[PDB]
Amino acid sequence: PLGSMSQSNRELVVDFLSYKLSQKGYSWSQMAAVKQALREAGDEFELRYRRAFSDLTSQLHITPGTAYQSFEQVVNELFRDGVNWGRIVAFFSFGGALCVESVDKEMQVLVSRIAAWMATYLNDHLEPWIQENGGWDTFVELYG
Amino acid sequence: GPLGSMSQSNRELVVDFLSYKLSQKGYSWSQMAAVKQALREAGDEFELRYRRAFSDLTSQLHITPGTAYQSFEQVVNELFRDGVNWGRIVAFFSFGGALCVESVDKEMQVLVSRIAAWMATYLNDHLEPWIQENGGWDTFVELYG
Ligand SMILES: O=C(Nc1nc2ccccc2s1)c1cccc2c1CN(c1nc(C(=O)O)c(CCCOc3ccc(-n4ncc5cncnc54)cc3)s1)CC2
Ligand SMILES: O=C(Nc1nc2ccccc2s1)c1cccc2c1CN(c1nc(C(=O)O)c(CCCOc3ccc(-n4ncc5cncnc54)cc3)s1)CC2
Repeated sequence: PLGSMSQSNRELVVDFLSYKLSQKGYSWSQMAAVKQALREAGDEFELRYRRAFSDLTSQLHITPGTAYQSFEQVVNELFRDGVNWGRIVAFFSFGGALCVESVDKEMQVLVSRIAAWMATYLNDHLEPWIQENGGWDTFVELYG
Repeated sequence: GPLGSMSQSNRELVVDFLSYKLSQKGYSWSQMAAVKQALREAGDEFELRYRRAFSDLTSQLHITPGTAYQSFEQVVNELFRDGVNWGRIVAFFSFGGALCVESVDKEMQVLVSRIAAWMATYLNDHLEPWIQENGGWDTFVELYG
């Protein structure tokens, strides 16, 4: 495709510059700052806290037959006692784990399905809370 | 804002987060996944051990809000005056990174977007032909990854 080099060079430059900015405590953009805080929070969640909780991947046991309804019910369990930032981090980590598991099990088509599930769940179930509780900028202040 | 206004941002978070988690397990959301990581690591190594040996290109550019691509190109050409190799391309990226940091330091944050565009332009005009004849970025990854 004619515009394929534009997209990949942009991607490369922005990634490198965003990385160098972050190393000095700066951000390419406010969205870059949220992405970075969420990446790091996911890492911290996985390193220290995932172990404490019921394994959501065991509750979903994802297969090529799994639809959003099943994902939603399992994620509803995560937020059964309410939403907070930590549980939102767990939600992202869960989606990440599902994608890795899928590729591991040679079900790569599920990665696109899972991404679509996450966006829909964010939209339908989490955006009201995120907005009511100070938005992603507040997450960055707390978890960055 | 009205419900629905956060959709695009939240979608970006999903794509970024999943790409990150996949990359940690050696999988690639994007085709550029290996290249990005290799370039990050190379930039770090250049800055830690090799930058010190060379003429400071940020001093040669002394970037201001009035700086235009021409001045940037003149300074980067100095880097490649004696030819292109991968190490000097890493130095080019490191130089762009340092310019962005300096711009933010000096409250000229507007230059960051400008620098990114300059780097794309320089890459396209001067380096991309060399990169393609020297095995492409895939070859960079095997050499510097
Ligand atoms: O999570 C669950 N199950 C998972 N199964 C998998 C499987 C695969 C992958 C992921 C998961 S998650 C689960 C399942 C069923 C029910 C419930 C859960 C999770 N609940 C949780 N409550 C809380 C809570 O504080 O109230 C959770 C958050 C724990 C704390 O976190 C973090 C803490 C700190 C950070 N930080 N970083 C950077 C940083 C900087 N400063 C300060 N804190 C920081 C990040 C995460 S989480 C309760 C309900
Ligand atoms: O660079 C210059 N000036 C800078 N000023 C700033 C200011 C701010 C920020 C950045 C810079 S850079 C400069 C200025 C004027 C003229 C010239 C230069 C730079 N020249 C250079 N020649 C060479 C060369 O080997 O031939 C350069 C590369 C040096 C070595 O590298 C690396 C070496 C190793 C790695 N690696 N990692 C990981 C890794 C894994 N495997 C193998 N190598 C690896 C990365 C970079 S670089 C010569 C001309």
